[PDB]
Amino acid sequence: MKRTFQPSVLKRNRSHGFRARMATKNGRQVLARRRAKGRARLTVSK
Amino acid sequence: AVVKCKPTSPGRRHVVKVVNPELHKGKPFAPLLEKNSKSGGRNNNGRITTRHIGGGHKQAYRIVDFKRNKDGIPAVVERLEYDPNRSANIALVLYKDGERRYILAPKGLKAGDQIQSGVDAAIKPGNTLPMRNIPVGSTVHNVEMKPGKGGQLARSAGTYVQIVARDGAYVTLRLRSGEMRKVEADCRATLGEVGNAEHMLRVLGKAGAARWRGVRPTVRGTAMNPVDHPHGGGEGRNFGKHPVTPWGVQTKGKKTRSNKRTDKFIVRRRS
Amino acid sequence: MIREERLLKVLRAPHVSEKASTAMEKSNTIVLKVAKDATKAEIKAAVQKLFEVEVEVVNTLVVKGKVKRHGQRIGRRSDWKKAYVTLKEGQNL
RNA sequence: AGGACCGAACCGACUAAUGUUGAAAAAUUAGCGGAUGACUUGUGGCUGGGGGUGAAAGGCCAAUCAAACCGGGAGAUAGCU
RNA sequence: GCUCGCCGGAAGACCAAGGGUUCCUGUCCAACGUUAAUCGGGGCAGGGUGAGUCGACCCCUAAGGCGAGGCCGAAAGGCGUAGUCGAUGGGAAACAGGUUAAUAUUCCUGUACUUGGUGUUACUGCGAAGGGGGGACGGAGAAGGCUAUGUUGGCCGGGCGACGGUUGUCCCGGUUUAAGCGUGUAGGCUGGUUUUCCAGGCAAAUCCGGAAAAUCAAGGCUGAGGCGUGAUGACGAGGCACUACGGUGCUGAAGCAACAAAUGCCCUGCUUCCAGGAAAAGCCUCUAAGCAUCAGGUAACAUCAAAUCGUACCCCAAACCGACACAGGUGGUCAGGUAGAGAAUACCAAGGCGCUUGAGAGAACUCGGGUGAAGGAACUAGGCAAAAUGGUGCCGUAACUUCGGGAGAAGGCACGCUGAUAUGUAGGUGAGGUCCCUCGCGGAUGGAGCUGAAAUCAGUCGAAGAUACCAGCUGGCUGCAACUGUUUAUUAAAAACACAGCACUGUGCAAACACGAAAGUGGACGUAUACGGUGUGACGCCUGCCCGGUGCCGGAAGGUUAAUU
Ligand SMILES: [Mg+2]
Ligand SMILES: [Mg+2]
Ligand SMILES: [Mg+2]
Ligand SMILES: [Mg+2]
Ligand SMILES: [Mg+2]
Ligand SMILES: [Mg+2]
Ligand SMILES: [Mg+2]
Ligand SMILES: [Mg+2]
Ligand SMILES: [Mg+2]
Ligand SMILES: [Mg+2]
Ligand SMILES: [Mg+2]
Ligand SMILES: [Mg+2]
Ligand SMILES: [Mg+2]
Ligand SMILES: [Mg+2]
Ligand SMILES: [Mg+2]
Ligand SMILES: [Mg+2]
Ligand SMILES: [Mg+2]
Ligand SMILES: [Mg+2]
Ligand SMILES: [Mg+2]
Ligand SMILES: [Mg+2]
Ligand SMILES: [Mg+2]
Ligand SMILES: [Mg+2]
Ligand SMILES: [Mg+2]
Ligand SMILES: [Mg+2]
Ligand SMILES: [Mg+2]
Ligand SMILES: [Mg+2]
Ligand SMILES: [Mg+2]
Ligand SMILES: [Mg+2]
Ligand SMILES: [Mg+2]
Ligand SMILES: [Mg+2]
Ligand SMILES: [Mg+2]
Ligand SMILES: [Mg+2]
Ligand SMILES: [Mg+2]
Ligand SMILES: [Mg+2]
Ligand SMILES: [Mg+2]
Ligand SMILES: [Mg+2]
Ligand SMILES: [Mg+2]
Ligand SMILES: [Mg+2]
Ligand SMILES: [Mg+2]
Ligand SMILES: [Mg+2]
Ligand SMILES: [Mg+2]
Ligand SMILES: [Mg+2]
Ligand SMILES: [Mg+2]
Ligand SMILES: [Mg+2]
Ligand SMILES: [Mg+2]
Ligand SMILES: [Mg+2]
Ligand SMILES: [Mg+2]
Ligand SMILES: [Mg+2]
Ligand SMILES: [Mg+2]
Ligand SMILES: [Mg+2]
Ligand SMILES: [Mg+2]
Ligand SMILES: [Mg+2]
Ligand SMILES: [Mg+2]
Ligand SMILES: [Mg+2]
Repeated sequence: MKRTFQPSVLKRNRSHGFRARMATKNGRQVLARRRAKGRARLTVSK
Repeated sequence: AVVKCKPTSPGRRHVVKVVNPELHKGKPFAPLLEKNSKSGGRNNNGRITTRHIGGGHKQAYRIVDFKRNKDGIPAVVERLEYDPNRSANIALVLYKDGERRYILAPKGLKAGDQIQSGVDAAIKPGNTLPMRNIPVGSTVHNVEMKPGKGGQLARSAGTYVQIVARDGAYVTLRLRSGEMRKVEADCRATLGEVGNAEHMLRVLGKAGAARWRGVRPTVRGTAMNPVDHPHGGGEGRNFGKHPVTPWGVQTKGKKTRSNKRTDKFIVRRRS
Repeated sequence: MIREERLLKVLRAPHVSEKASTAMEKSNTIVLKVAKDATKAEIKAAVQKLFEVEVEVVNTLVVKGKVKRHGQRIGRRSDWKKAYVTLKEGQNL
């Protein structure tokens, strides 16, 4: 059947991309948390 | 002309249409057109704020001269047209200086008839005058509430307003609802009624017809669970409560008008 | 006009393969490895200057580097640019 | 002409058998309903949790819903095992 | 390699989305592959994606987003103006043939096209952030004209048949050619031209709109296809030379017609209906400020430029989404033959496959199927399941009905092949030839050739002629719900929800109401023949009594009564 994940690069980057996170202070807190934890991959972008 | 369809299918059995062969059959006047994309009853928050609105046919907006301020120049009716945005028909008119406009079509107006607006126009349908110059007891439509603002009353198909009394700066009007309202005498109005008075005689016939007009289905409150409506619940069909809106306000008789600013212009409520 | 230093940096290596040899013997085309940011005009000017031959047209493509493994480690080779440079039929660089 | 008719694609899901450590965390096979419409489908967009949306089943909101998920208050409290 | 089997509106082909080297070549078989493996989408190494014309980028906007100032908000922020983004839509230009192990509309050959810059020559009113035109738009239906494509014939090359016959009214194969450029055709739309005047187009306008004459009565815009050319070229069945047996190389016949024909093209057309059917730019054209023997523009001609990014491969799937090499899911395009109404279905073509454990045996029992004496629902909660019906034409068809229906009611008859009517009919298409004119892609006539149903009469085979596949069971009484729809994704599809219709009630517009500390937004660019809420639920005949209780509506004499004082 049709499962819940249907990949779409445009929708993925618009929803969770670097510029989408940087656009609000809550997204910037997401990025700050992930930098503090030391994530190699900050967002989905690459 | 009210023509009812033959019952060649159950969806057609009860259909009663309104047909006007006098109405233009080609495209509308293009330079007076604008887009009006649909809302679904959603506001700028994206939330549904009016229920049961959605879909329907695509419509173009026709700019309609509700102000009728081109004063002095005679105009002639070119053709009567269908407007999807309102219940009344509209008339494309040509002024003697080559300017074309859309106006609301009064009853009786046909191609070739002469209209005029202004203080010095005559007493005949389609002519706009200040209500100061319109005799007491005339039938009018497209009435202004403030001088210069544009017609706001008696606009739908078949409606009119009566000038009951003129006294000083104000005129007393009897509205279609039966309310007696005062308006400034400088406010303009058009002689005659709004045409297409047969609009109320139509019968849609089927659910799809209401869907074509952008009206989504209504679910009764008594048909749902108590979490999502005050009427909800019941083992079987139960009510046991005073009817309310979905937000709890009594919905059979409770008055909701609350406007002290405009109370001084209501001579008598519709009752 | 492209400076001489730039032109000296744009050309990297003459690409070697069977297809490149065949291009040389059939269409008088040499194939080169160039700078990732080198444009067609920069490559044309650099070939005409540094190799002293007449070019009419240059064809470029970017190659993707391959993912590999080195003792279970995930690595990747770099992208690079390859140039198909056609010479005006009398040069044999 | 038609929310007309029979019937493929397409959309759905009425019966039965199989399967039930499945080929499948909802399918297969034989039949079944709609099939120019209140139809169906691609792409993108908006509505956010006592909130949404709901032709209304407390349905659905990422295999989760009489109050999603993730982190925190947090070693909640547990006269109970 | 030879046979056999399977798909062939797919199990072939080509793409988008998604993936990202899975592509090709050499090599290796530890692990991976549900077995072995010399094989692999596995390991390792190397190679492989070539663009002015395809796409992105770019220009333009939709929904929507962001948003200088601004409005609003304890703060964080919210909304929004000018703007600026945002395709799933509008905007310039390339085709055929060849070629690699792997790319090709990108390389090569042949033949084309577009936009823009610079220059030179010749003529000249050029000029926008402003005006106008255009771009520019729905559903259904009908007809004609075409092509894609196919079939047959002519032509050309080859054949004379493993077993009776096969020099013919025989067998096999081929018989292809583009964009561009000229022609402007079937057909579609529109009356032209030249003057004078004007309350309109935020000012000006020579443009658009309006008005009045004169003049001719045909001019203009669009347009599939064909024809010519492109092409003395390319491709070509087959032959002949090597073969390193993978194929390379050379040559090269015919390359015509008729009929049939799309759901594709003319056609964004035409007819018709209501539910009345994007935007903005490119584009064409008006002028304002301003330049004015200059710039600018028109035409021609030469010359330069057209960057950058993608391009391999899979793509109804072993490479995407489902933990798997998973009977699941996944948008668009292409569309041969025989039969058939058909994109159903059966067998085939092109093409692609035999599904990554096999070998035996031929117990019970399970699963999927076939047949069955006599009986025929006796089974069972229940005809569950199965059996049955099933096509076309024609005859015929009841109660009841809202006059449409019911109805494919029910029921029945005919149906293959051969000959004749008729060496091939009705119909369709249509060459020659004759003639007419404003000479053409004209017109009138004329009919060779090609194609071609259906019916009647007579014969004839079989148990059986709608012979396979495919393909309604029918009727009688009654409950509920008017009907088509909708629903518990994953045990409920219903009598439940919705529905057209009906009633009550609120709402006078800065509407009621809803979302929001607010600003605002929706309702609505609507205005009581409108909008919101509530109940009922097509239609027909109807809808009785009670205002004590609770709610709402109205009233304001009297009692009681807050802050405050
Ligand atoms: Mg409503
Ligand atoms: Mg209703
Ligand atoms: Mg319920
Ligand atoms: Mg409640
Ligand atoms: Mg009860
Ligand atoms: Mg009771
Ligand atoms: Mg090139
Ligand atoms: Mg490239
Ligand atoms: Mg139907
Ligand atoms: Mg469903
Ligand atoms: Mg099935
Ligand atoms: Mg049906
Ligand atoms: Mg059907
Ligand atoms: Mg769920
Ligand atoms: Mg709770
Ligand atoms: Mg605590
Ligand atoms: Mg604990
Ligand atoms: Mg205890
Ligand atoms: Mg790999
Ligand atoms: Mg391979
Ligand atoms: Mg071994
Ligand atoms: Mg093994
Ligand atoms: Mg491999
Ligand atoms: Mg915007
Ligand atoms: Mg904003
Ligand atoms: Mg600001
Ligand atoms: Mg933009
Ligand atoms: Mg696009
Ligand atoms: Mg390939
Ligand atoms: Mg043809
Ligand atoms: Mg069709
Ligand atoms: Mg490719
Ligand atoms: Mg397998
Ligand atoms: Mg699978
Ligand atoms: Mg599908
Ligand atoms: Mg089939
Ligand atoms: Mg057996
Ligand atoms: Mg059995
Ligand atoms: Mg049997
Ligand atoms: Mg028996
Ligand atoms: Mg028997
Ligand atoms: Mg019997
Ligand atoms: Mg019994
Ligand atoms: Mg019994
Ligand atoms: Mg049954
Ligand atoms: Mg059966
Ligand atoms: Mg016969
Ligand atoms: Mg009973
Ligand atoms: Mg029903
Ligand atoms: Mg139904
Ligand atoms: Mg269920
Ligand atoms: Mg079910
Ligand atoms: Mg408002
Ligand atoms: Mg009811």
